[PDB]
Amino acid sequence: QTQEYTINHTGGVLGDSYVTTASNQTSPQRETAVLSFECPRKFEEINYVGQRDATRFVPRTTESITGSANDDTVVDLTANIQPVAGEEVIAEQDYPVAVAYNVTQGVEVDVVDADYAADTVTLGTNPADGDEVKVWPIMSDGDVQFRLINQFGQEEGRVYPWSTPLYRWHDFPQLKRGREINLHGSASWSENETLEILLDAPQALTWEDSDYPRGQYVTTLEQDVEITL
Amino acid sequence: YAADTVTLGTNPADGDEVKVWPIMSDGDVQFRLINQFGQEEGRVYPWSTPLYRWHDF
Amino acid sequence: QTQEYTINHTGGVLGDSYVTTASNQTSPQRETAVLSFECPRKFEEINYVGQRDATRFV
Amino acid sequence: QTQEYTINHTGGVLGDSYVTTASNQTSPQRETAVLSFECPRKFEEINYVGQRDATRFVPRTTESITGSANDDTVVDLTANIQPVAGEEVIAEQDYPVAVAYNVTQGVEVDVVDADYAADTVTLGTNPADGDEVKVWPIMSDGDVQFRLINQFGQEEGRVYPWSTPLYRWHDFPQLKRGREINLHGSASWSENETLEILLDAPQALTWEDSDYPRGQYVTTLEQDVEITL
Amino acid sequence: PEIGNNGAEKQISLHKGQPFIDTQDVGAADPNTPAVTIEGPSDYVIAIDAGTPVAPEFRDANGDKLDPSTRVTIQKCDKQGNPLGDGIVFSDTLGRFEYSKMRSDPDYMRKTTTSLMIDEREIVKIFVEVPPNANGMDADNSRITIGDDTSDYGKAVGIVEHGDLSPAESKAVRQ
Amino acid sequence: PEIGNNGAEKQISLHKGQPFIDTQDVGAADPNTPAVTIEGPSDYVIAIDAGTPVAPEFRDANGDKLDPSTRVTIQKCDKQGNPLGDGIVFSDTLGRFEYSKMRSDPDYMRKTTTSLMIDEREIVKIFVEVPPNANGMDADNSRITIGDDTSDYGKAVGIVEHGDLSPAESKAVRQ
Amino acid sequence: IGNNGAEKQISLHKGQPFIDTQDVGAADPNTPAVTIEGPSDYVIAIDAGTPVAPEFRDANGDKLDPSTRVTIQKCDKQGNPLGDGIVFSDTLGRFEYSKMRSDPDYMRKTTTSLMIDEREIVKIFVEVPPNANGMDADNSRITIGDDTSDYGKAVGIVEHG
Repeated sequence: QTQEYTINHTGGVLGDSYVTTASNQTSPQRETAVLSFECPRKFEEINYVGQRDATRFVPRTTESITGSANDDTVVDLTANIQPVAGEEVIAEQDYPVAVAYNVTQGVEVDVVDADYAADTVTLGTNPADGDEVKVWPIMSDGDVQFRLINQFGQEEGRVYPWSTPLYRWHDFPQLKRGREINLHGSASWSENETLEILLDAPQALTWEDSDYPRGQYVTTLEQDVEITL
Repeated sequence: YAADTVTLGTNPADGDEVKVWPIMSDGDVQFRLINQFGQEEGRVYPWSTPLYRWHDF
Repeated sequence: QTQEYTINHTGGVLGDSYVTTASNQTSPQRETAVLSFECPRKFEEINYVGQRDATRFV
Repeated sequence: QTQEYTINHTGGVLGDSYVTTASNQTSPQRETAVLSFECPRKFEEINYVGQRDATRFVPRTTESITGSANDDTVVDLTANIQPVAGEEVIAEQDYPVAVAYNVTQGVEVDVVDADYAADTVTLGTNPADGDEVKVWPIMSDGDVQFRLINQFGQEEGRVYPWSTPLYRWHDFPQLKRGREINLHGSASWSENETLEILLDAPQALTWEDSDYPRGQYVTTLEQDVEITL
Repeated sequence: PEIGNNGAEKQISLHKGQPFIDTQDVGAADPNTPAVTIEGPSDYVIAIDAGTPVAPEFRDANGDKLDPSTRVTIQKCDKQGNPLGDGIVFSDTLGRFEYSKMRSDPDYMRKTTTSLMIDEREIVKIFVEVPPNANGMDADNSRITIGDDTSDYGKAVGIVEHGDLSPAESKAVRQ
Repeated sequence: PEIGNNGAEKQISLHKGQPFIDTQDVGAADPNTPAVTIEGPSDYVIAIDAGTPVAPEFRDANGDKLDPSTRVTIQKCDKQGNPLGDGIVFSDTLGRFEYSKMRSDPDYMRKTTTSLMIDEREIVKIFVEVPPNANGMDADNSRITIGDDTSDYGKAVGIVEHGDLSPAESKAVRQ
Repeated sequence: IGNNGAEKQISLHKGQPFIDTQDVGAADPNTPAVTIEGPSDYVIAIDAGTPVAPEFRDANGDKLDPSTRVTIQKCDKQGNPLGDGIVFSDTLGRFEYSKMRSDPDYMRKTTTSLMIDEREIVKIFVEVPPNANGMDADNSRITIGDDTSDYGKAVGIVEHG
């Protein structure tokens, strides 16, 4: 009867219809709904348990600059920054804190290091004047949470009262049992009822850019759940 | 009162600035409680009542 | 002990501080919070009952 | 075994090492530590009792002016002012509310009177233009208190919760039994443990100036204690 | 180290620089406002005896004393800034203190009239009546003090933590 | 929808971005102040067990770690910023954490020494002792964390609403 | 507050009253680099599995010759050493000062138990080979016991009274 699956921000067991993504909002700090999963017709019910079900959620943002004659090799940012689980070094991390891509030169761009104290990052390359650039740094200073919807956009409850910060979420090394993250709360729902994963943070996150090298979908969520067939 | 229309009794002049504060419609109102933190615990009544009806009675 | 008062979008028994107003939003249809009342320091508690307490909102 | 001694802001039974003085801070109003006494090696323990042990603490401040051609004969101040236990008259006080000294003319300077309402004081002499001056008026608008330290800069408790104002401290005529001051609290400590006497007030007090006529050390503390040999 | 377990009924005094007190400036012919507001902190109980000293030392903005025909009135209140006639104490004139020796001298030391108590959430106000065509009060230089710690003369304000004693609630209801 | 009636003793953790916590910068040779202040919210009760993890991760303004001879001391206080000797926990040095793996690793995970409790209105302070001729603390980059949610290792901070349980007052008096 | 037990747990270091240090040159075994004394009416206890951690340095801010030797040693009153009761006769090398206190693996413990009556002494002798740089007390540090940690131990203290 019961199984233990993973569910992702796209498709998976659902089929890309009863998922929906969305960005947050910047100027009004508000508890937006960045993702939501609706239980399809075919399942009987879905469960969700804390301290039983593992999780992963790698968000990012997007920013841009303008090429100049001066040898920049460094860019400021609008988002608080830190390393992935802490380290000054690049390529030792579980994943890159930041990625950069040049529109003109359709190539990746490495990263040397950064201050990780102020909103700063180094670039290893020397961008030319007029060249367009994009960057997908780490995100910080946010809160994440869950809530349930009974088919109508009509809340009935909340999985767990207190929000967990995405900041801390990046801080812990993920994907290690014993050190794996496990939120609290014990939810369950049935056909056409929705779980919404909600965000409260200033910086504008992303889901799709169509010019990001390390995979198509920039960010990701991967959550464990229990299903009754 | 069928389409989004209203009459004025006066004859405004050209260039004159005007303001109007008509009735509102097509909305929902509801309640919720907050425990000092911006942190909801519950909801007074699940189903919203429409302000439309609110004006009607 | 108990009384039956009215409370308004300004001042009243509260004092214009622990009220706050706000407008809605237009382009994203969202359940905004147009008004809110915070129980002040001095009271003990507030109650609210349906089919007991009247109302007006223009 | 037990005795009843006095202890002072310098030397005394201790030996000038296990005392330490310090000034306060002005811009951040903070509970500084102006004095502290560490129980030496040789004693067994020290006690301290309220309504048993008398006390005295005469603080002051320092300010300066600039000579001018105009016949000043009066100076404003940055500190609230009142007479010593109240009186309009000078030389009747238990001690002078204020002292002044001219750098050029290395002489004392008398005082006539003052308003004692605003930050004001009169000078009896007629300072010349360009002459440098110093003044050590009374201090006001402060709080004093006690706390104990267990050899480490690590507090364990507080003698008495509520601070007493130095303002009132000046107001009462000192050194009169029945009218003598006697704080509350019953403290006791042992070898190398410290009692800190703390100050919370804006104006910058002093301990040493090297050009003050009425003694070397400007301010003073004189507290009664009980000692076990 | 050793400290004595001092009794819960601690002997204290009130002044400007505290959290549960506040003040604000006053003009002229202006009774209704508290120049100074006091409030009971949480889970504490304050007690002011009848022979408690009192000491307002108000000032003018220019640093002067005001018209001694001015009046001061301490007054207990129910919650919500709601005054009450009974329980009022210290209806005095602003003159006839001699601020120089006021607290200093037990003679000049003006005491209250009757007892008083402050339950955990209650208010005590200090209204002031200045005659017109006079100068206003300045909060920077004004001050209140009540109670006499640190002197064999005078009394002191009692305080106790409400959570310690069991009949603290009984005394609170007793008022 | 269905949600489980989770127990009142909720498992939580503390960090900078909360309402009942605060911080402020620190200079050098500067013990007396709390670099970080914590306070009990209203009608809640916090509980910190003896095997609770601890994790200060202070920084310098330029984005560096400070002199490891620096000392950190968590300390309970009575009301009014009044510290107390008993009940102190976590008198540690600022060095010897390895912030990279500190929370991450149960080895590096430095726990407290003894139990602790916070009644509804109480204070816990975090004093810091920096040697002179050193750089100061910068609140923008500093941080505290205590408790270990979200891991089979470590413990978590207990919380409970005071109004739910009847012996909540009994445990509060028990301290 | 919960009444803490008299057997309190502490850790030792330089900035304390009942400890002292003094500079050392070269080939100077008799001179104690560091001295410890029992305070009045207290009793200190150091178990056998107690961590140890010296961090001696050179005046220029460098580590010394790891062939250097360190010896903790109990002493009778009057600065008088004893053969029995000695612990931690170790070398100055083989610590990895970077990971010394943090890693329990690189953490070094003592050999046997120890006790300090109210007026007693513990010294830390150092043997440096000649033609080497001397010790500088400004930069040196000592720590024994690991308070606030799961591994290691803590130095027990109790009031005699």
